[PDB]
Amino acid sequence: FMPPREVHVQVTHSMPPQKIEIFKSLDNWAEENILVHLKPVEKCWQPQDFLPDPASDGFDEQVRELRERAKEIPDDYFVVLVGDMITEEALPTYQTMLNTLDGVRDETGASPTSWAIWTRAWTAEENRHGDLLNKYLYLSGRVDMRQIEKTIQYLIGSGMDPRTENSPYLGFIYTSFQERATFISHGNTARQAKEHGDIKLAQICGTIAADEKRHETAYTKIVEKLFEIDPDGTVLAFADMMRKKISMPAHLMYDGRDDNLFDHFSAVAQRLGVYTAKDYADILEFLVGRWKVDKLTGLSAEGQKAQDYVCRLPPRIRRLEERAQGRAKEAPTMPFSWIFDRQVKL
Amino acid sequence: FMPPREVHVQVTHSMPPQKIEIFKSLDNWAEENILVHLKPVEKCWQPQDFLPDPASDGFDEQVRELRERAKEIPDDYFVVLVGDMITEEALPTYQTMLNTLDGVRDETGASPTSWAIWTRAWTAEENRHGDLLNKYLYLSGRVDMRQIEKTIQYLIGSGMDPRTENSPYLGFIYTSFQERATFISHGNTARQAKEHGDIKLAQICGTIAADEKRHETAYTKIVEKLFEIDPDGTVLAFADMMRKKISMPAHLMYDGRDDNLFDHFSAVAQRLGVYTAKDYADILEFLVGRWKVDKLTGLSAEGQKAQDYVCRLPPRIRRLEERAQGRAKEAPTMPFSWIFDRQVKL
Ligand SMILES: [Fe+3]
Ligand SMILES: [Fe+3]
Ligand SMILES: [Fe+3]
Ligand SMILES: [Fe+3]
Repeated sequence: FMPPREVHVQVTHSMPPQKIEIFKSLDNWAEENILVHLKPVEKCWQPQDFLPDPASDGFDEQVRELRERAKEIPDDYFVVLVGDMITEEALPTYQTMLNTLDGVRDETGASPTSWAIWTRAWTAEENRHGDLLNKYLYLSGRVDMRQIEKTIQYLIGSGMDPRTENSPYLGFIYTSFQERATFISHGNTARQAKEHGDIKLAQICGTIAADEKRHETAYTKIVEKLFEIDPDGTVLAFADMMRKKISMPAHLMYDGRDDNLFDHFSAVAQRLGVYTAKDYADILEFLVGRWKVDKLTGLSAEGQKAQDYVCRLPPRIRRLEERAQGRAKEAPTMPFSWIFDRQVKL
Repeated sequence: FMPPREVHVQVTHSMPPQKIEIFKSLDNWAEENILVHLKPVEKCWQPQDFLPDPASDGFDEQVRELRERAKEIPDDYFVVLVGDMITEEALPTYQTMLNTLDGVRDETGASPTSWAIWTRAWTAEENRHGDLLNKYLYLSGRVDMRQIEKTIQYLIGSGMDPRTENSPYLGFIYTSFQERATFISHGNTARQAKEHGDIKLAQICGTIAADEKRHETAYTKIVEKLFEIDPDGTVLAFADMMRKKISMPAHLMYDGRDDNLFDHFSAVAQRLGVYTAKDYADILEFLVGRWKVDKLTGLSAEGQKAQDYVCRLPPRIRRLEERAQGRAKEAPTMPFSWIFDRQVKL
């Protein structure tokens, strides 16, 4: 019962240690530009806002209506929803991620630096995403919570190496990409629910998506400033991450049965148009235009090579990674322990 | 709406940086002695084992029996249970905690060192504690989930400084203490539930308690070996933590209404005999005998002073911190947002 492992060599602290000073200098700047993208706790939605209310007389009927609706939502979509929920639930790993980063790490667990305040508060916001989807999937009766909980335990135990090498450059590019990815992901399931006429479930996915849009805005703004101060290193960091390919946070998924669980879950999300290879290319393309990589000047030869590589990649990937004649048609049906080994098309 | 902050100066990296080598050397030893205290994932219980089963025909009646029982469990006890659950849910902070420690930190998020494997797997085990208590409290109808979720968001945002100063010495003493504390805590609520005749809730707290006992065993064994290799530094580290006083992980608790929420929750736990000042002294006394501090020899003058201080403290605290004539009697009743501002004796 061995979960999959990272296949790449672990590289640590690739950012020159003096460049830490940059992020220490940017402390006040982060307070003024990044922290403002967090919603104050009093103003935030909570999972309870979107679930049957167990302290109301309407509890039983609300749970019943939730379940009646869940019967008309196909297994395909539950697999995706479950995979999205499990990814959210591995949260501890993601706080650890941010806290591996050299200039921005929380050194005590309650550090008053803007970066540490961001990290803690961002985590606190993400925590509600798992909570809400958890209780929704639980109440639905459509999924195998024991197997899902098992997957979650494996996933936190496996952790993840995003290949950011303790560099806030690589790291903040990585989270920029991921935040947009989950925005699209959750946004698509929201839109699809709004179409089976499940408004309450659309509200669940929509509210989570809107959190992710704020996070994306914040992280792209950090990288924006890194392109301002250090155009060379940031382009070289952007390019590095592209060459490696952005590996997803939950790629070591394992449920004790399926040795390729991430690929299989991803295939369903692909087929349903929740999150696709096309989406991957669209995100890279968006970040190129967002950070105005095309518009950068005064770069090193190595920087120019990196700049050119980044701008070329999305149309290249949009091609190279389009020819899914194999994946779309032939695709077999396979059991997912997350739904009691009921089967869905891959 | 400001949550409480840490009142003490943040001190970082007080362990001499060469002493990191000790923990790197102990990698194989940790694999052989510490890692063995983790239960393999297939063998672990999951929250679903202890909750109404939403994929069975018995769901509705199981949820109903849970709620009928919960009506007979007093508000006092729910306040404590809720505070215990919130403490568990702040989990990300505690993984961050372990990953501040100099010789034992996970440098990538998926490091194959024994320490990093411990940290990830321990986290994965703790994650089920919050999950289980969350869904239990949610289904009960007895508590205000929105205000609880709010408190959790503040708590993760606030984080915590356990004053371990990046030292695995201070840190592994700290977790040894906390693990025992939660064992007693969850164990006492188990025992009390077994007495209102709520066997299913007793099972919930009991299974969590039993996890904590394994964690305590593992952490006391690490400190045991630190006393073997470095008797001087370990006694100086033990004494340092005692002088500071062990501050609890959830001490910055805030729900947007009560500026002394931890004190108030703690008072209820004290009054109910769930976790007391006497428990605090008993734990220190246990760890003194467990690590055989009395039996240590060949120490520095500074070491001897620290050794003597540690042995003296528990009887001293058992006295000094017994005279709770004020707390026991006079104690007022106060609202807790966690139970819709219904009131309980402090
Ligand atoms: Fe999220
Ligand atoms: Fe996000
Ligand atoms: Fe726990
Ligand atoms: Fe524990």
